Amino acid sequence: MVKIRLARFGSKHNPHYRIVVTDARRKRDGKYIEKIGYYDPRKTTPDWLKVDVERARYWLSVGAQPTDTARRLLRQAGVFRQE
Amino acid sequence: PKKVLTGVVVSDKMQKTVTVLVERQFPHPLYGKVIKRSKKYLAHDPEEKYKLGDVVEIIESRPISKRKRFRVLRLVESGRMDLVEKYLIRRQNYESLSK
Amino acid sequence: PTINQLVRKGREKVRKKSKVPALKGAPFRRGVCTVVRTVTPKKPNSALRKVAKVRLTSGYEVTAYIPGEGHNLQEHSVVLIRGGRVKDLPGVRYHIVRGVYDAAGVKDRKKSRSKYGTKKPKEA
Amino acid sequence: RNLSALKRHRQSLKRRLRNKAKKSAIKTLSKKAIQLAQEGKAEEALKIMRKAESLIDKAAKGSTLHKNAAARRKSRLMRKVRQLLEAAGAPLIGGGLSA
Amino acid sequence: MLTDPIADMLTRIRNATRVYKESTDVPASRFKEEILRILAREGFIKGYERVDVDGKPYLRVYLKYGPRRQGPDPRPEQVIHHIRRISKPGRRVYVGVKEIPRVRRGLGIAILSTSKGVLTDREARKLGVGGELICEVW
Amino acid sequence: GRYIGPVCRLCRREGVKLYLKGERCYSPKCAMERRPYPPGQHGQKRARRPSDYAVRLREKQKLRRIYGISERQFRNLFEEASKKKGVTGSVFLGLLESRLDNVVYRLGFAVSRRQARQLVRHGHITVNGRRVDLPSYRVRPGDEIAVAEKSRNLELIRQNLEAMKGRKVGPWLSLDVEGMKGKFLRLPDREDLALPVNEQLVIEFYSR
RNA sequence: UGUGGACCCGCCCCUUGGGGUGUGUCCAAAGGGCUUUGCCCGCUUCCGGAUGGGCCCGCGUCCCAUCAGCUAGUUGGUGGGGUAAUGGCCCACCAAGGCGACGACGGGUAGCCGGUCUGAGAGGAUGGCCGGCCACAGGGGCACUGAGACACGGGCCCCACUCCUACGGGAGGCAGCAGUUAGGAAUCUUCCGCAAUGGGCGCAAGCCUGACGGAGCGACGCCGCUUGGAGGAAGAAGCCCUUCGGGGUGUAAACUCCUGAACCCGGGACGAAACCCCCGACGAGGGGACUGACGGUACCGGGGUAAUAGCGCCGGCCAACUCCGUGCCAGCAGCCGCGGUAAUACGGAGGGCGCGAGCGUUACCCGGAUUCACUGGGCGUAAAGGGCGUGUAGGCGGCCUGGGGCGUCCCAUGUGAAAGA
RNA sequence: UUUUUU
Ligand SMILES: [Mg+2]
Ligand SMILES: [Mg+2]
Ligand SMILES: [Mg+2]
Ligand SMILES: [Mg+2]
Ligand SMILES: [Mg+2]
Ligand SMILES: [Mg+2]
Ligand SMILES: [Mg+2]
Ligand SMILES: [Mg+2]
Ligand SMILES: [Mg+2]
Ligand SMILES: [Mg+2]
Ligand SMILES: [Mg+2]
Ligand SMILES: [Mg+2]
Ligand SMILES: [Mg+2]
Ligand SMILES: [Mg+2]
Ligand SMILES: [Mg+2]
Ligand SMILES: [Mg+2]
Ligand SMILES: [Mg+2]
Ligand SMILES: [Mg+2]
Ligand SMILES: [Mg+2]
Ligand SMILES: [Mg+2]
Ligand SMILES: [Mg+2]
Ligand SMILES: [Mg+2]
Ligand SMILES: [Mg+2]
Ligand SMILES: [Mg+2]
Ligand SMILES: [Mg+2]
Ligand SMILES: [Mg+2]
Ligand SMILES: [Mg+2]
Ligand SMILES: [Mg+2]
Ligand SMILES: [Mg+2]
Ligand SMILES: [Mg+2]
Ligand SMILES: [Mg+2]
Ligand SMILES: [Mg+2]
Ligand SMILES: [Mg+2]
Ligand SMILES: [Mg+2]
Ligand SMILES: [Mg+2]
Ligand SMILES: [Mg+2]
Ligand SMILES: [Mg+2]
Ligand SMILES: [Mg+2]
Ligand SMILES: [Mg+2]
Ligand SMILES: [Mg+2]
Ligand SMILES: [Mg+2]
Ligand SMILES: [Mg+2]
Ligand SMILES: [Mg+2]
Ligand SMILES: [Mg+2]
Ligand SMILES: [Mg+2]
Ligand SMILES: [Mg+2]
Ligand SMILES: [Mg+2]
Ligand SMILES: [Mg+2]
Ligand SMILES: [Mg+2]
Ligand SMILES: [Mg+2]
Ligand SMILES: [Mg+2]
Ligand SMILES: [Mg+2]
Ligand SMILES: [Mg+2]
Ligand SMILES: [Mg+2]
Ligand SMILES: [Mg+2]
Ligand SMILES: [Mg+2]
Ligand SMILES: [Mg+2]
Ligand SMILES: [Mg+2]
Ligand SMILES: [Mg+2]
Ligand SMILES: [Mg+2]
Ligand SMILES: [Mg+2]
Ligand SMILES: [Mg+2]
Ligand SMILES: [Mg+2]
Ligand SMILES: [Mg+2]
Ligand SMILES: [Mg+2]
Ligand SMILES: [Mg+2]
Ligand SMILES: [Mg+2]
Ligand SMILES: [Mg+2]
Ligand SMILES: [Mg+2]
Ligand SMILES: [Mg+2]
Ligand SMILES: [Mg+2]
Ligand SMILES: [Mg+2]
Ligand SMILES: [Mg+2]
Ligand SMILES: [Mg+2]
Ligand SMILES: [Mg+2]
Ligand SMILES: [Mg+2]
Ligand SMILES: [Mg+2]
Ligand SMILES: [Mg+2]
Ligand SMILES: [Mg+2]
Ligand SMILES: [Mg+2]
Ligand SMILES: [Mg+2]
Ligand SMILES: [Mg+2]
Ligand SMILES: [Mg+2]
Ligand SMILES: [Zn+2]
Repeated sequence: MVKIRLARFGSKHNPHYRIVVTDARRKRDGKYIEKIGYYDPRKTTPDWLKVDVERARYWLSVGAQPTDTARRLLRQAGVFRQE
Repeated sequence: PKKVLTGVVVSDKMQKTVTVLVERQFPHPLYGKVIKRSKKYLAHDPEEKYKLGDVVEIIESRPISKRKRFRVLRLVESGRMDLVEKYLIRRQNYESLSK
Repeated sequence: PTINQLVRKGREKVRKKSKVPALKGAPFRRGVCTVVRTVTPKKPNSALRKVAKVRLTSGYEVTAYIPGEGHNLQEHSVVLIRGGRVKDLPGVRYHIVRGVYDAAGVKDRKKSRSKYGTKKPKEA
Repeated sequence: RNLSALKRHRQSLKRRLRNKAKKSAIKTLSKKAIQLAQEGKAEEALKIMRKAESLIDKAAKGSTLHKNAAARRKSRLMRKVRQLLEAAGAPLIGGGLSA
Repeated sequence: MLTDPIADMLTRIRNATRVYKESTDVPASRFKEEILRILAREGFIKGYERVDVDGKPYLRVYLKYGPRRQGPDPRPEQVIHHIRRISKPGRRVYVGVKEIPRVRRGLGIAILSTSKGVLTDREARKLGVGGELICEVW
Repeated sequence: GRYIGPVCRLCRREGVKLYLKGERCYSPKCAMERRPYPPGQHGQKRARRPSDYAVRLREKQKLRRIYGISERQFRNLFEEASKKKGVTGSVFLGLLESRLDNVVYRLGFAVSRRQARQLVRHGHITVNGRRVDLPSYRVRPGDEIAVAEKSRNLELIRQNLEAMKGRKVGPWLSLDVEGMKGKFLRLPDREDLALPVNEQLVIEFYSR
């Protein structure tokens, strides 16, 4: 099943994640389908999260499954906000 | 697109099969001169239509057997044995340069 | 040669033969001594040069040079071969590291102590 | 030592016999049907070709022939029956095949 | 038979200019004629004109040279200092529009044969077309 | 760690006054005063004509030793200058002049180069309100180079800023003397520096 | 039960086995859970998406011609078997074909790429780490189970080895993480942790995870940083040279003053917000609560001591010179060369130059090397015109017009993953 | 006969 998850691209003690569409079977840092945003947990920059919701909205239509942490971040950019 | 080639039939002797010789022009990757390579393809001729010396268009197809992945599309130019005689003579030269 | 010639045959890269058959192309190779000798050099010079026949971990028996004013190397002592040739001695293609297993460093060596393998003394 | 992935191996031999059994039935019935088609009994060959088909599509319901593999044998059977049934044809039952 | 008429014409000019001939003839050809046109436009030759010799057509190339110079070797400076055939038979040279060289940092020309005609290196670049690199002239 | 030892001995070997000593390179004790010849037993012997490499080598040292930097950081700064757009020559100088430890001296906060280094290294220098204790820190145009109010009562600081009264600063710098502030206005130009170093000589040293 | 799908045959449209239609035949399933009248976790058939993959094709892919001929399922055909699926993939029968100098066959070597190093470039070299594909799991063969394997920690068999053995017979398989041994010039801890990310199973809670995140060791590489700063004699001692006047180490030290690496004391993280609970319909949304290896580490505030320097070189290339010692000796040496009584080349000292927590060395790669020359070389005498001819293949092609538009040139577009640069 | 051509 195709999933939406994070991929660690930061350094030692400085993590930077790439919210990413990939098959669950590939490595967590391995090849992926599409880069759909980034996440800075340490919040070091003014913009530490970006999504491109309408792209993330596409993959949820074709059956991508987000992680608990991915869904948490997607909700923060309002992927599910329906008003 | 299915790959398509244009060459000359050099072999009639098989059944339902003709050997098509497709030349190719391209400059040398370093020395830059125009060189002419060529490669024989095993084509499928279901109706035994095409003969020796015919110039035909060949097209990438679902494999018919080993070594046979192309079918004959149409006859471009019919009956020019000079292209065949060029191939035979070179093949005939290999009886020398042995011992 | 013509362009056509180059297409037909093309240049021939010049293969470079190794000057040090210390196999596995190793930076160093250890071996046990066979003989400890003293040999006469080529024409312009004259001296007694201390060398050693060495049976190598590469499966080789070669001559090595003993640097320094004097050595403790004996017939059966084990050593590490360095590489590099003694010019005025024909056939000696490899040196010997001083400061390695059974070859001590040169005593009273005060100038070039990285080579010849000697430690740092004390000044009272 | 002693991983309980051996539980899988124990089940593997269960399913081994199951798949093996159904297949030996498919084959034995198919050869029995095609025997009669070659032997000209139109009704009996048909009454058997039905059960062969039913047994085939039942084997595909599980993990034995799941793919179009079931269709191949179904296809091959109905052809060879109808073909062999062309020797004083008279397709008596006419159940399995189409008009 | 003559092998490369262009190099032959490029040389016929190269040889004539070294002994400071007033004129020289080259066997007439339309492609050659377009080459000579670029040279007469770019000021390397006085010009040219068709002529027959023993009934066969030729092209008189009127060379130009510099001022008679000072002490020893008063021979003038050449207008054509260098000419070299680039894309010869047996090794053809074709360059795209971005591959066209800058000849002598702009002071020279590169005669390009293009689908849009025989152009100098500059004409070919403002036209945005490449092709067969005929020769250097500077 | 950078070079640490006799300094006004290197005033002599370069043949040019090197103000790394701070004061006393101004007073007639620099040993550039009444001893311009190089150090050593043979310093007073007639020097042989320097090779074309000899000149290029000495010119680099004359520049490198002036800022008090190891060759490691020095070379890397050059290779950075060659890639950036502009004249490799001047850009390299502006990069040296952007060193915090060098700006501290240039701002007159410290008497010498080595002294300005220690002031940074011990955290006495402020850059835009934060402490910066790295002498290699590159100052960008517009940054405020101040003194930590923790150190504003230190007698060494009130000493140098006392002689800075009425003293002028480089055209690419400006300083508030009372509040012990400072600002890096712009990258200095070749003309902004009076350094007795031919930069083309140093570039020519690295083409090899 | 027949939504529908499968199969033979016909028809229609497409055009290789794509879609539709008709008759006939064949094919479906499973329950569990509660807040038990309704909802959640599931089940069956079919169509589509998404993702992952199989097979096929053009092209590119190291050396040896002292490998020149190779080939019997080998080349093709018909029919069949097998597969998810084409195919000599296998089988029967028929035809006698298929491949090669444009490098067949054989031999040697080697995972390949993104990239990396080098270089002005073309190019040469390389493929560690990371990312993509492939191949293998002691050697060889084989299938089973499954959507998927011919399966590293699954099975059967042969072989070599190790262990148990009641001699009949069994048990194994670190190229998983550490760790041992051997070989070797040489390569780490039998560490912490489920807190983060990711994966497996489950309604969930949760369980598993040597993937992973962290720590440890090693100057192995990169980078940042300290061994003080300022004042200080026309200039101590000692050592070194000396024209015996003096010169050198050198503001260097002593010593005056300031700062305060270490270290002590206190505070003390970001990385962590969801899963969950509650409201709202188990949705949007809102609200609330638990959750650390690193680690009391990072960092901040206070206190505060002058507190590691080394290595190479100094005859030329190449930057840095004198004295003494030794006398073709002892030795230096990358190359040219030094030493056989004044050696700036040996060995030490003083001094100097170069780098500096590194400095040298050896090996290896590219460079200089235009010394395999595409860019960019040559063959009268320096290395190099074949003894001469004929002529096959191939390479090359005078002038004019016209068609084509393969090479060639231009525009648009798709592709050129990420990292790197 | 050997090194050194000063
Ligand atoms: Mg995968
Ligand atoms: Mg939505
Ligand atoms: Mg609304
Ligand atoms: Mg609404
Ligand atoms: Mg035929
Ligand atoms: Mg066939
Ligand atoms: Mg067709
Ligand atoms: Mg033959
Ligand atoms: Mg050869
Ligand atoms: Mg012996
Ligand atoms: Mg020493
Ligand atoms: Mg189980
Ligand atoms: Mg049976
Ligand atoms: Mg199966
Ligand atoms: Mg550069
Ligand atoms: Mg630019
Ligand atoms: Mg620049
Ligand atoms: Mg520049
Ligand atoms: Mg300015
Ligand atoms: Mg350079
Ligand atoms: Mg129906
Ligand atoms: Mg029906
Ligand atoms: Mg039941
Ligand atoms: Mg069931
Ligand atoms: Mg699809
Ligand atoms: Mg090939
Ligand atoms: Mg057969
Ligand atoms: Mg077949
Ligand atoms: Mg037949
Ligand atoms: Mg070929
Ligand atoms: Mg191999
Ligand atoms: Mg580069
Ligand atoms: Mg290569
Ligand atoms: Mg390669
Ligand atoms: Mg790898
Ligand atoms: Mg195997
Ligand atoms: Mg093994
Ligand atoms: Mg095996
Ligand atoms: Mg399964
Ligand atoms: Mg496998
Ligand atoms: Mg294992
Ligand atoms: Mg074990
Ligand atoms: Mg060992
Ligand atoms: Mg480790
Ligand atoms: Mg689930
Ligand atoms: Mg466990
Ligand atoms: Mg790790
Ligand atoms: Mg004195
Ligand atoms: Mg001082
Ligand atoms: Mg204090
Ligand atoms: Mg946290
Ligand atoms: Mg928080
Ligand atoms: Mg939890
Ligand atoms: Mg409720
Ligand atoms: Mg919510
Ligand atoms: Mg804690
Ligand atoms: Mg503090
Ligand atoms: Mg001290
Ligand atoms: Mg050097
Ligand atoms: Mg010198
Ligand atoms: Mg030496
Ligand atoms: Mg003596
Ligand atoms: Mg002498
Ligand atoms: Mg002497
Ligand atoms: Mg000496
Ligand atoms: Mg010496
Ligand atoms: Mg010294
Ligand atoms: Mg460092
Ligand atoms: Mg080289
Ligand atoms: Mg080269
Ligand atoms: Mg070059
Ligand atoms: Mg060579
Ligand atoms: Mg050439
Ligand atoms: Mg060229
Ligand atoms: Mg040459
Ligand atoms: Mg000769
Ligand atoms: Mg001759
Ligand atoms: Mg000859
Ligand atoms: Mg022509
Ligand atoms: Mg032609
Ligand atoms: Mg075209
Ligand atoms: Mg990229
Ligand atoms: Mg990027
Ligand atoms: Zn000074």
